[PDB]
Amino acid sequence: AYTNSFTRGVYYPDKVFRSSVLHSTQDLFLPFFSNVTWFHAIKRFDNPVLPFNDGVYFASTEKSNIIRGWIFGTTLDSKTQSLLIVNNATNVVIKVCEFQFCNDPFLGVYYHKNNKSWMESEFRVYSSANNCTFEYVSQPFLMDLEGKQGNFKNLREFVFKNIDGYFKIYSKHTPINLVRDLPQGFSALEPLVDLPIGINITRFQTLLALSSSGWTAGAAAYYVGYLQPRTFLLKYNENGTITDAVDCALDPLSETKCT
Amino acid sequence: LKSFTVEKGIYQTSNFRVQPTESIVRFPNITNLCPFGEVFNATRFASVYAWNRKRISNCVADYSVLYNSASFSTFKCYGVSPTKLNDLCFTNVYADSFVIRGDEVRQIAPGQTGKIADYNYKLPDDFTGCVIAWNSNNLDSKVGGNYNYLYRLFRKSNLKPFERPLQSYGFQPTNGVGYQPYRVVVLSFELLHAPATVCGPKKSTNLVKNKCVNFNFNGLTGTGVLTESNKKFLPFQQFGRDIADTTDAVRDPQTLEILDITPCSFGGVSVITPGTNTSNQVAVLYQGVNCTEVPVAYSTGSNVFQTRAGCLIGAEHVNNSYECDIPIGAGICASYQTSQSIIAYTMSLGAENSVAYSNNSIAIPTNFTISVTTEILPVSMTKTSVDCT
Amino acid sequence: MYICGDSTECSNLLLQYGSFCTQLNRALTGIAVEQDKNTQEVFAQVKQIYKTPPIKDFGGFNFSQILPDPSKPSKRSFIEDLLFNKVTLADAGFDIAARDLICAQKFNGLTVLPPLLTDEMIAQYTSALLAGTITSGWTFGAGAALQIPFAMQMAYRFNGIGVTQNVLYENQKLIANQFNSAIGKIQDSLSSTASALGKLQDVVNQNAQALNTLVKQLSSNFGAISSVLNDILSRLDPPEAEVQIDRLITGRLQSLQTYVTQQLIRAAEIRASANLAATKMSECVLGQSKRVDFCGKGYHLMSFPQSAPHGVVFLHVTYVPAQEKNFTTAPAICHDGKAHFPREGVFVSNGTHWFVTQRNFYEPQIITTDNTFVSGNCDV
Amino acid sequence: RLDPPEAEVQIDRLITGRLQSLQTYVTQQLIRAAEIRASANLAATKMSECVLGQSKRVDFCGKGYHLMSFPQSAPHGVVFLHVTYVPAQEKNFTTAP
Amino acid sequence: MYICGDSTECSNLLLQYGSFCTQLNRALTGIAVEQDKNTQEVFAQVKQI
Ligand SMILES: *[C@@H]1O[C@H](CO)[C@@H](O[C@@H]2O[C@H](CO)[C@@H](O[C@@H]3O[C@H](CO[C@H]4O[C@H](CO)[C@@H](O)[C@H](O)[C@@H]4O)[C@@H](O)[C@H](O[C@H]4O[C@H](CO)[C@@H](O)[C@H](O)[C@@H]4O)[C@@H]3O)[C@H](O)[C@H]2NC(C)=O)[C@H](O)[C@H]1NC(C)=O
Ligand SMILES: *[C@@H]1O[C@H](CO)[C@@H](O[C@@H]2O[C@H](CO)[C@@H](O[C@@H]3O[C@H](CO)[C@@H](O)[C@H](O[C@H]4O[C@H](CO)[C@@H](O)[C@H](O)[C@@H]4O)[C@@H]3O)[C@H](O)[C@H]2NC(C)=O)[C@H](O)[C@H]1NC(C)=O
Ligand SMILES: *[C@@H]1O[C@H](CO)[C@@H](O[C@@H]2O[C@H](CO)[C@@H](O[C@@H]3O[C@H](CO[C@H]4O[C@H](CO)[C@@H](O)[C@H](O)[C@@H]4O)[C@@H](O)[C@H](O)[C@@H]3O)[C@H](O)[C@H]2NC(C)=O)[C@H](O)[C@H]1NC(C)=O
Ligand SMILES: *[C@@H]1O[C@H](CO[C@@H]2O[C@@H](C)[C@@H](O)[C@@H](O)[C@@H]2O)[C@@H](O[C@@H]2O[C@H](CO)[C@@H](O[C@@H]3O[C@H](CO)[C@@H](O)[C@H](O)[C@@H]3O)[C@H](O)[C@H]2NC(C)=O)[C@H](O)[C@H]1NC(C)=O
Ligand SMILES: *[C@@H]1O[C@H](CO)[C@@H](O[C@@H]2O[C@H](CO)[C@@H](O[C@@H]3O[C@H](CO)[C@@H](O)[C@H](O)[C@@H]3O)[C@H](O)[C@H]2NC(C)=O)[C@H](O)[C@H]1NC(C)=O
Ligand SMILES: *[C@@H]1O[C@H](CO)[C@@H](O[C@@H]2O[C@H](CO)[C@@H](O[C@@H]3O[C@H](CO)[C@@H](O)[C@H](O)[C@@H]3O)[C@H](O)[C@H]2NC(C)=O)[C@H](O)[C@H]1NC(C)=O
Ligand SMILES: *[C@@H]1O[C@H](CO)[C@@H](O[C@@H]2O[C@H](CO)[C@@H](O[C@@H]3O[C@H](CO)[C@@H](O)[C@H](O)[C@@H]3O)[C@H](O)[C@H]2NC(C)=O)[C@H](O)[C@H]1NC(C)=O
Ligand SMILES: *[C@@H]1O[C@H](CO)[C@@H](O[C@@H]2O[C@H](CO)[C@@H](O)[C@H](O)[C@H]2NC(C)=O)[C@H](O)[C@H]1NC(C)=O
Ligand SMILES: *[C@@H]1O[C@H](CO)[C@@H](O[C@@H]2O[C@H](CO)[C@@H](O)[C@H](O)[C@H]2NC(C)=O)[C@H](O)[C@H]1NC(C)=O
Ligand SMILES: *[C@@H]1O[C@H](CO)[C@@H](O[C@@H]2O[C@H](CO)[C@@H](O)[C@H](O)[C@H]2NC(C)=O)[C@H](O)[C@H]1NC(C)=O
Ligand SMILES: *[C@@H]1O[C@H](CO)[C@@H](O[C@@H]2O[C@H](CO)[C@@H](O)[C@H](O)[C@H]2NC(C)=O)[C@H](O)[C@H]1NC(C)=O
Ligand SMILES: *[C@@H]1O[C@H](CO)[C@@H](O)[C@H](O)[C@H]1NC(C)=O
Ligand SMILES: *[C@@H]1O[C@H](CO)[C@@H](O)[C@H](O)[C@H]1NC(C)=O
Ligand SMILES: *[C@@H]1O[C@H](CO)[C@@H](O)[C@H](O)[C@H]1NC(C)=O
Ligand SMILES: *[C@@H]1O[C@H](CO)[C@@H](O)[C@H](O)[C@H]1NC(C)=O
Ligand SMILES: *[C@@H]1O[C@H](CO)[C@@H](O)[C@H](O)[C@H]1NC(C)=O
Ligand SMILES: *[C@@H]1O[C@H](CO)[C@@H](O)[C@H](O)[C@H]1NC(C)=O
Repeated sequence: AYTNSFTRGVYYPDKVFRSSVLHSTQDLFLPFFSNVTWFHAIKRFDNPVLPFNDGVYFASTEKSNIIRGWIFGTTLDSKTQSLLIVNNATNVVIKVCEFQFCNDPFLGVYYHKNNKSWMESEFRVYSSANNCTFEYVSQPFLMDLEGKQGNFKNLREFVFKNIDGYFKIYSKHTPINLVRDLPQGFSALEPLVDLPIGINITRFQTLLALSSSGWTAGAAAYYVGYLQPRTFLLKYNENGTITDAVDCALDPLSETKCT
Repeated sequence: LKSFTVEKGIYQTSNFRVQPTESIVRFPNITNLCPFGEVFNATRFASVYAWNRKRISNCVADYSVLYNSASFSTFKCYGVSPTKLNDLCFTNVYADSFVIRGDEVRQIAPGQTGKIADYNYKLPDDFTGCVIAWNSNNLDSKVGGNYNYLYRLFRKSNLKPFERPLQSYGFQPTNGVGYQPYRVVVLSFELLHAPATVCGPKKSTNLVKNKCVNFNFNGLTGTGVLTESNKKFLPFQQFGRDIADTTDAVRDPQTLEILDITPCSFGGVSVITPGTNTSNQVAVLYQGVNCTEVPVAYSTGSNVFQTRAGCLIGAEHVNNSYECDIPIGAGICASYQTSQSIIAYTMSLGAENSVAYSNNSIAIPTNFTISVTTEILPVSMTKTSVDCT
Repeated sequence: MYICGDSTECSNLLLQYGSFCTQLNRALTGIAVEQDKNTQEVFAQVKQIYKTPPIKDFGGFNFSQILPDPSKPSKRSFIEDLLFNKVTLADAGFDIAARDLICAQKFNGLTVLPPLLTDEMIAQYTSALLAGTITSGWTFGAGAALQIPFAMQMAYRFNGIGVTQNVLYENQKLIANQFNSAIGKIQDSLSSTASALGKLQDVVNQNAQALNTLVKQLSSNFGAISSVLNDILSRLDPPEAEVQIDRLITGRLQSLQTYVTQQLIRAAEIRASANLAATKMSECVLGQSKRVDFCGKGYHLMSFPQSAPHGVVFLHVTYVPAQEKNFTTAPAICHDGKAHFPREGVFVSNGTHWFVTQRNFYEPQIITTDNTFVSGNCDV
Repeated sequence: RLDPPEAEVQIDRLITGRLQSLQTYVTQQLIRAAEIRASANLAATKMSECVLGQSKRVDFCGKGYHLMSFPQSAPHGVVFLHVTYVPAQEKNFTTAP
Repeated sequence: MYICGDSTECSNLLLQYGSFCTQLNRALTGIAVEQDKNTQEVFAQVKQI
């Protein structure tokens, strides 16, 4: 479905502090009120290889890290170095290496569905690490992955960008109140990681950790929006936190505000 | 003024600026160190023709502990220098460690005779990678002789340079110079493969405050006075910019704290003088400057007056009131009066008068005077034609 | 400092151009002296500092809202305080400065010289002018201030606009009430609205924006590899570093010249406005003007000055006719074959009888030989 | 000193500098001429209203009540001798409307 | 448009010069507005035809 965002996709364009300033920036941003694709995080496995057109806005309402990690590259077949963000409870395993990719790389666990237990039929998430050039492992932290159905409080908004051989990951954890499609709200994304990989990313792919007779499809989804070079007017409050933004080419009123 | 006689008035002169007292450089501590210790302390290197290759990247290629150490015997950089190694950045460095007969060290030289050179490891004419070569006689010498380092490199099939003599009897402690085994490690680095990620260690200096200094924070160079700031940066933010897009706050990399940056005090210098034949005495005004900073750059003073327009030197502060003679600013004027000296005062707007106003009282003149006054008005200025060509 | 902040090489390169800095500094100094002269000419028009008497028995007229208030630390009137509060700066203090002028402009060799006359002295001038007016009419502008009752002064003004003084002396209470109500309305309007001081606010905003643009121009490459002189010097060697620094020098010199030219034109505009303000002060506050629409709409009676940040405010008091009748009128009158013309007035008739009345206020009177003069005969 | 092909760079630098100097001079002269034209218009108005007649405008034709003005030529300007009437000795009484 | 009429490369090069174009546009707009202001001041003096 062609869902429409409202004001999401705003991230701090740099590491400069500004107080009560209406700064204007010309940078890769997600246009306001643009269609973003909505997928089913599930016989029916939604896990295609989507293009990486100079940036991606990845959002999801999953819990307990249903979507483990991502794949970035141009070939994604170990012939050229590919960047891997496979991540689970412990921590990320950021690994830019020519890792062999199976055509069906998902854990595939039917856990706590019919007889309340965690089982593992296959472990084909990793095929082989034929060669590598650089790897990095972060500290074994522990996010709030505990089972709490309740109402979703994890909108894992992410922005992936790669410019000048630098791969920048912006992200922010925004708790939400409505389990329906993306609720309206404003929240800027802080810088999370910067990597001097200098690799070359034309396609990307997500990684999932989840026979077909009477299968109860899981409840989860992820949105994939695309960045574009645009001019924005960012409002910094007295504390240096971006409180509001204006898209300088959305409509004539926004253009006047920017001017 | 390009004149030997200066008319009465106040004249601009050379600007005054507080020169920085010292230079302060701050950088994050050097934690990511390359595994040079492991590379040069390995128990045993690989074969000459099967030299091991270890990729070193994302670290600081510090050489203080390497060069200052006396353990090494021979070390020459044919493309770089240790002095400029510290302030040079590289993309990736590969360490190639192998043990060779002391004689083969000569063959290691680039473009040198001997087919063993290109059979094991050829050095091209443009190899800037540094080479470490240090004696390891005891380590690589066996009681009966280490025959593993065989030197039969005369294979019938020819091996081209960078395609990808059995004169040794035994490595023994009694072997003479040129025959003892030598540990050779090669620091071979490449460029134009990824953003630079290896760089030499960067020194840091102590932190100073409330002094005009030349600060260098993470490559941000500026001059100013660093002060403790009550601002609150976000964890990821480093700098602080004002509305005019100028740096005004900075976060110290070593200690996470916010320091305000204030430009070093500066301002024009004006000389208040009466006419040259009235007197040769003068006073100096430092426009928009504290009177406590002036002697930094008449230093003694003995007559200082902190006015809203700046510190005034050489003028006595009198606290009567007269008509303005030489304007200074903020209602302060200077004049030459009785011995004679320059006096600074708050100018009087005029004699105070209280009209005897009433109900039913009127004032009527009795005897006029005829007054003639002169008014001058420019009407034109000299014509001027300029031949552009 | 602005072009080559802390760079010996850049300073040496600028020495090639040479005297441009001297020219720009001369222009700016001339502008500053012109500003001081403008303020002096506008306000310093009293040879003595007159002060109102302790007893404010001005024939029933109220001037409390415009006279100084000794209680406040700044001896400004109520309306002066209102104007000062209404006008607000944009960047920072020029002012209430107690230290360095406190602007980012300081970072790049930009300074603001304080005005020669402080707001206290400007308020003193305004108070002197107003007291002289309300206590001596227009005489203080021509010579020694001669006191006169305010009712008599207003009668003189009424005679000036062509209305007989008996009108004032018989409607004094009504006129005083109307003046007080108008002053109160002025105060309320100034307190409520915010666009009244658009001219002064625009002047301040223009100055602030010009300085902000001048400072922002330091971040442009102008074709150089970088906008940071230290970065250029560190990253390049003498020759190409000099080339890039020359590019930056040219760009910043052009920016400075543009700013100075804009300032010169703006100073010309402000000088024209200040000359107009000085003329208005002299011709309205210090006297009564017959020029139409000069000292406000209607027949001018008197004006009161009130200082405002970087400008002046005139409270023009004017007389406006209110309720008109028609009457039938004739140019002259025939009595005994002789034509009688009004001395000062016009002949009118309510429908049955003829009277002669002044031309600005219906005061019918019997046509007598005193009100008219004879000239010629009837048939002409 | 230099050959045609390389002297052009130096000639271009000199031309740019001197052209900028000329432009600055002409702009300054234009502004100064505007100021002088304003002053000349004021002088013409003063002549017409003070010499050719008696002015009721206050402080226009000198301080005090204007009587008459006399013009005098001066280098690149004019000088007005404003003759004015100034009451001097005030003897003051009790008044009634 | 005047300097770099329909040329992306020239426009990008011109962007390096700062706010010169903005200043010129502001000056011309101010002149244009004050023309109408002058006409209004000279003529529209009576608000009753
Ligand atoms: C235009 O203006 C003229 C004014 O002359 C009007 O003419 C009339 O004039 C007489 C006085 O000359 C006015 O009425 C007179 O009143 C006397 C007593 O009445 C009192 O109340 C009236 C109210 O207005 C007062 O004006 C007046 O002074 C008194 O206080 C009477 O005694 C008068 O008698 C008349 O005749 C005798 C004998 O001839 C004379 O001796 C008197 O002087 C007087 O002329 C007289 O009645 C009268 O009010 C006036 N008329 C009006 C409408 O006001 C014109 O009438 C007027 N025309 C129009 C269209 O408005
Ligand atoms: C000539 O013009 C003047 C000014 O317009 C005019 O003076 C006043 O006109 C009003 C209305 O005709 C007269 O009536 C009074 O007005 C005042 C307010 O101005 C009121 O306070 C008076 O009190 C009554 O009305 C009030 C209404 O608010 C009530 O609150 C109060 O309780 C009373 O009922 C009354 O209305 C006013 O007297 C004159 N004042 C003067 C002349 O001083 C004048 O009438 C016009 N005509 C002439 C001079 O012929
Ligand atoms: C002349 O004009 C002045 C301004 O209109 C008058 O001064 C004050 O103006 C305000 C607003 O119109 C009046 O309304 C309020 O009054 C209360 C309390 O009354 C005060 O004033 C009365 C006299 O009017 C006085 O007797 C009391 O003791 C109070 O001092 C105030 O709290 C408000 O702030 C506001 O002022 C005032 O009443 C009025 N008077 C004073 C003293 O402020 C002034 O009255 C007019 N008359 C004269 C001779 O100047
Ligand atoms: C007006 O004449 C007065 C003096 O004469 C008196 O006041 C006139 C207004 C008329 O009403 C005359 O009939 C009457 O006799 C002069 O003004 C007065 O002068 C002094 C200041 O010079 C005022 O204060 C006095 O100052 C002297 C000198 O210091 C003291 O010794 C006194 O004790 C007193 O404080 C005085 O109040 C003032 N008014 C009166 C009634 O005296 C004035 O010079 C003259 N001319 C004008 C234009 O007003
Ligand atoms: C961010 O901006 C806000 C305002 O825009 C700043 O105001 C401060 O916000 C905090 C919120 O916690 C206030 O906390 C106070 O806590 C005490 C108890 O400790 C409580 O009793 C008060 O009622 C209040 O909630 C704080 O008072 C408030 N004011 C100030 C001067 O701080 C906030 O400081 C800014 N944060 C940063 C890091 O700049
Ligand atoms: C680089 O390492 C140095 C270590 O000195 C850091 O400088 C700071 O200096 C203090 C010494 O006083 C270090 O110990 C500290 O002592 C104070 C006082 O007892 C104590 O309150 C602190 O908790 C701390 O133990 C301090 O560790 C050190 N600060 C940091 C962040 O390391 C310097 O800041 C470091 N710079 C980096 C890591 O970028
Ligand atoms: C009205 O005011 C004028 C002043 O502007 C008076 O002018 C008078 O001019 C004559 C001639 O110069 C003066 O006479 C002189 O008197 C001195 C006194 O010592 C004497 O020494 C001289 O030889 C000569 O005679 C006269 O003083 C002067 N009067 C005044 C008051 O200054 C004019 O007299 C005044 N007339 C009236 C009625 O006030
Ligand atoms: C979740 O990720 C962590 C690391 O982020 C995993 O830890 C692994 O530890 C071994 C060495 O002990 C490394 O070789 C691996 O690269 C790490 N990553 C993976 C995917 O194994 C951890 O095993 C992962 N899963 C769990 C249950 O801990
Ligand atoms: C690894 O090699 C280094 C030699 O550089 C040893 O560390 C020290 O290096 C400095 C050079 O500045 C010498 O002054 C010290 O004597 C060295 N320490 C020693 C010999 O103990 C380091 O010890 C070696 N590690 C090993 C052999 O395990
Ligand atoms: C101003 O005019 C006169 C002069 O003061 C005043 O008339 C008398 O003045 C004395 C003292 O000021 C009072 O005690 C009397 O009451 C006044 N006589 C009266 C009212 O008849 C007058 O009060 C003041 N105001 C005016 C005349 O309107
Ligand atoms: C020049 O420096 C002195 C420092 O003493 C300023 O005087 C005050 O100093 C105290 C601290 O001892 C501060 O708390 C005050 O804020 C200072 N007053 C200020 C900043 O106005 C002195 O004022 C300074 N003078 C100028 C012209 O800057
Ligand atoms: C996305 O496309 C669908 C169908 O054309 C439409 O409903 C929707 O308006 C589009 N989203 C936006 C932001 O225009
Ligand atoms: C019973 O156990 C596992 C969970 O451990 C579950 O995935 C499975 O679906 C259940 N059995 C069947 C036939 O589904
Ligand atoms: C990198 O990957 C493949 C793995 O088989 C192989 O070419 C070799 O191990 C490596 N080649 C390089 C770094 O050129
Ligand atoms: C993309 O990958 C690498 C650099 O990261 C580059 O060498 C390669 O040529 C690129 N391939 C393209 C642009 O087709
Ligand atoms: C210089 O000489 C003149 C003539 O004596 C004298 O009036 C004056 O005191 C002196 N002027 C100055 C400005 O010193
Ligand atoms: C004017 O008043 C004071 C009072 O002591 C006097 O000493 C001095 O001359 C003036 N004040 C100063 C700082 O000179």
